[PDB]
Amino acid sequence: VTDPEALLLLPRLSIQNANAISSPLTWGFPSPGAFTGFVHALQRRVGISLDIELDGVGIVCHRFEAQISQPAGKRTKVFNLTRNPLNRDGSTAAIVEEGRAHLEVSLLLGVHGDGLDDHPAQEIARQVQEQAGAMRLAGGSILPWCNERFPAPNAELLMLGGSDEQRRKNQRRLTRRLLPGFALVSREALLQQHLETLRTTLPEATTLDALLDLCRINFEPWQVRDKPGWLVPIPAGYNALSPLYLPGEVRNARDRETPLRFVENLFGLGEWLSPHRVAALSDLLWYHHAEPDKGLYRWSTPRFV
Amino acid sequence: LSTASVLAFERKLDPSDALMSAGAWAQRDASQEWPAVTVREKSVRGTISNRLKTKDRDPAKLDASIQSPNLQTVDVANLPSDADTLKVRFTLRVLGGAGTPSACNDAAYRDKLLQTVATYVNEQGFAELARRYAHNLANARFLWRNRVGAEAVEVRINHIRQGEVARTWRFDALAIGLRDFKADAELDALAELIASGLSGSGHVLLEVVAFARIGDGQEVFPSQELILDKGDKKGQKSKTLYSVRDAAAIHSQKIGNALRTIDTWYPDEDGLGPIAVEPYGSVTSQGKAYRQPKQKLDFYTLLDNWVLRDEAPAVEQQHYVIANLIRGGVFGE
Amino acid sequence: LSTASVLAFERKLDPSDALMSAGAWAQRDASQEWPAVTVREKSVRGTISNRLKTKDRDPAKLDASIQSPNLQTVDVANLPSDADTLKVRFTLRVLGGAGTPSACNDAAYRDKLLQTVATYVNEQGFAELARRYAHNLANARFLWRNRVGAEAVEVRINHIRQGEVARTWRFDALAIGLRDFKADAELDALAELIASGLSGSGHVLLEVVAFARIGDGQEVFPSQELILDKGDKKGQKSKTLYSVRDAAAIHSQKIGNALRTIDTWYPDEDGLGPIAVEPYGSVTSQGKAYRQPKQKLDFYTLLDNWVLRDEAPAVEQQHYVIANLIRGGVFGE
RNA sequence: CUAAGAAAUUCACGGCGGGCUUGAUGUCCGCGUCUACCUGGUUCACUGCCGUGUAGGCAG
DNA sequence: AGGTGCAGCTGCT
DNA sequence: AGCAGCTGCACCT
Repeated sequence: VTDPEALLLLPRLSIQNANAISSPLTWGFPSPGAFTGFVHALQRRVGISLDIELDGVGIVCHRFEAQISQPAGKRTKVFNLTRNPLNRDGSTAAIVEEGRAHLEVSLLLGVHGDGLDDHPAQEIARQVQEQAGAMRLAGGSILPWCNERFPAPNAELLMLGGSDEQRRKNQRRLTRRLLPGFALVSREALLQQHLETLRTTLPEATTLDALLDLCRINFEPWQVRDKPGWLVPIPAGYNALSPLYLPGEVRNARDRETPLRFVENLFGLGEWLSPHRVAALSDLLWYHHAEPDKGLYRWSTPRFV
Repeated sequence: LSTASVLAFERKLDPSDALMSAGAWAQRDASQEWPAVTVREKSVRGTISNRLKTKDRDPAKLDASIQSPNLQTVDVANLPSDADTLKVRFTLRVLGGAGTPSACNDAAYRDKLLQTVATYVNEQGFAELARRYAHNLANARFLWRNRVGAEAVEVRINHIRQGEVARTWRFDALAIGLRDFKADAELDALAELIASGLSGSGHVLLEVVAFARIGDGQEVFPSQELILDKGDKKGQKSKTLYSVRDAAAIHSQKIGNALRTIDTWYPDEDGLGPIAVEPYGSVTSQGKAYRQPKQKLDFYTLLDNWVLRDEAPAVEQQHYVIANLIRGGVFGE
Repeated sequence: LSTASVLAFERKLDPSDALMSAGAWAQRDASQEWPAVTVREKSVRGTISNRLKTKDRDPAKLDASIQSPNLQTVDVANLPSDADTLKVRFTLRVLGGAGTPSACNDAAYRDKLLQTVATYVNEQGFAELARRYAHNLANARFLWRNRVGAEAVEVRINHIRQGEVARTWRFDALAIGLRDFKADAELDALAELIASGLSGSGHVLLEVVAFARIGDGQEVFPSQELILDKGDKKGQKSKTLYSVRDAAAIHSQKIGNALRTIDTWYPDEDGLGPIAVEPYGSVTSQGKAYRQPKQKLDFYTLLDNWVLRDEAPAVEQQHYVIANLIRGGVFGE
């Protein structure tokens, strides 16, 4: 909804013990709402004090390593757990299953405020880096600096500054630092297109998002029906199960100063693509927006195609 | 005032997954290209060794059970046959702001908590807890079984302020025992550093590397995974070691549990050694919970007496509840 | 007073995987660059030699089975055609602190057990057990089938104190038999070193090298792995030998089982020879349990009569119980 | 302000027994690879002398 | 490697 | 003069 004046690049963020499940239907990469909440907490922590606002996230996922295993007689997978401490009677604990993972991801952050006006870009990038090197991203700790001495500093890049050809050249030289990983976008239009061409047989919507992201093996008219990209399920956001509630009227809230609601996950389709396949690097920024008259609390990435 | 219905303390002292590597002694200064210790598989054939029931002492049945072989596949990890030194490396960040909860439903309870921990820092610094954490980094307690029977353990801690090393500590981890808590000038300087990191006066980053001299080709002991059984199915591999990118590793929570083994104030004894800090302080190895709620020495009633009832406990119990604040947790009804 | 629910003992006498290399006899003092014995594959055409069911003893079916034989691929390990001596090398650390369990529930049970083993150490040292362990290192029992029919076996044992050798033993492993436990001055000095390691009064690390003179190109016998399935997607591979870094090797548990073959006090006989110390001391090669629980001479009843009811058995069975404690294991319900 | 906030898997083990993979074989006919070029771009940072000198210059 | 409730229970006053 | 907790038991597929 708002085109950023600049982009900051969190260069190579390594994360240990991040949450893998993140949804009652998916288990792979965590939800993009975690990254939107990351930059909102970053704006709350260091963004406000610099006359800077932050709006969206671009995520590329350089590497993944799930703590899973395959149980030797089956084609499915189980999660590796932790040994929680004993109960007060010293008997045992109750096993609740959580799914841990290790991540290598880079972040693309949009800026609208007085970016190069009040402060130079290098100091802003350095203290935003120093702030993000003290928190945790998706349930798991941001792993700090190791013998990776090279990938430390950021690149605060002004979007609309310079000539348009020079704009393409600096965004290409920034894409040169985003080569190994594959960026993630939302594909609600492709979802609705396949929903409409599937509805010629039957009007069902969740069966589409089932049939979109599996290996459909069609008989010989032995082939595999294939999508051109990497279509995955994602948690698309939240839809309320309840009307609004006042800060005091619900017991055991996180705070008695903020309204509460009961919600459900909306699920949609995302897509992993190579970062060279997009020409404008501000197309990948995941914005989260609230429609509080109803339950529609969304993360997406509009202005992408 | 009452307890807040939610209470959530983010942990401080975040460790990394400690990776293992191997090499020779007196090359440990050049130990940056040391190759990783990898996880192999092997086969074991055992016998019947467990306790039999009183109904199953029949000798013909015992022989008939022996004559069926018992075979397992086991993940193992060894040193190479020309290396005698295991190198275990992890990073530990100290954050600071140990008092603030991540979630509190009651505002006045969180303000009373904030001034309570503020008065606790004003009464004395973190130097007791910081000196005990620096002890647990000084002696190699995070080498869990790798320390046992080792010839010589040696710990190097690098405080890294910028992209390069700010300061270095060098310790003989076998002189510093696991039982008592001494005082040493380098150790007290590290204690000042980690106390200043805990006080919110900075964000301390540490790289801890431990060298244990075990022997040529001997067995090392990384963490084991938790695999729940596929019961009505085929037999599984009966041991699975933890590995990060084909390198044998210890879990992060294992290093964290080794770090906070500071509690020498549990009421049951004092010569059995320090234990890890947790509400109803319970060690899994003994299987028995010290600091029971029927006595008034567990964490919850001590916190309620200090905050809600304003009955300040003794200074070692304030150390204990402060360590449980640094440890983090999800408390509430 | 009853026994603990969980109770576990880590092993003392930790060996490594023994590696095989090959060379010529009387160059065995310069045997540091001897190349490893490698594992190769070969084809095997299997004949018909099983017992028939006698519902399949019809001659036409037998000749039809003989006309179409089956074939396998088989891992094999030989000496080179110019080398006649097999060198097998491993390291063994003696730790000490044998009575202390690594896990327990009852404090009273582990204190009774600790004072029981303390009384055992005070009655006699580890001299009998370390004498028998030093014998099993002196004769090269850890060469399981490679010792069989060897012309000359020689064992070099180096006590390694710092990174260099502290002391050296040289043994003719065919003079020291596999049957009885004699007395020798160098053997008693090695037994005193092993007993000092087992008593916690030192850190014992030994390097054991064994040279067997077998013949040029003869087959050696490394450890053997476990094969679950077999198909044509493989080479119909029906035998896999254990290997560490393209070296024929012996499992560490094989060397450990050959070390603790000390039990001469089992009630059935003594003219057979020693067996390995196990609870219900059993031989997989004989399919039989010596020390059946119907007799009162297995490990569990002897331990329960010693600790709970203070019925100390004979000193031979006390040696057997402490040998089972050094062996380690999981003893509980 | 992140389906947020929290967590010790673990002790012990003998995979070895034995084997014949064999017999027999024609690779072979045919073929256009051509046209045209500055190794110098300072490209040899050398050799000897006066001077105690490594300080400084000289001669070809 | 269970949550639940509730009956009964302890109690000392 | 009760209260609250607490432990223990049982259910159930």
